Amino acid sequence: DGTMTQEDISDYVAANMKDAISRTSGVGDVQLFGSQYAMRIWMNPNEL
Amino acid sequence: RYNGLPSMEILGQAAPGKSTGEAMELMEQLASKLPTGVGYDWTGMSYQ
Repeated sequence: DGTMTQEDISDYVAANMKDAISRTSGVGDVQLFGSQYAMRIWMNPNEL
Repeated sequence: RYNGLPSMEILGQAAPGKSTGEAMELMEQLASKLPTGVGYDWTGMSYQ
């Protein structure tokens, strides 16, 4: 439905799904194709 | 917290004459009536 972007999907998979899958029976390692959201403080050297 | 997600453990007994299986069946049905984002799972003696 194109409401969530690529970064939004990657975040939801990391937050909710990744941890649950990594503890599932027989799963060795879980490699996320993307990254979980963090609070990004994009600094500006002019305004500093 | 249960399986790395916020949880709330509820204990209960099957009423006299009624088996554990059919008792759990109702709790599952009642759990499906609950608001959005609220799931469930069985632990300890119920898991076995």
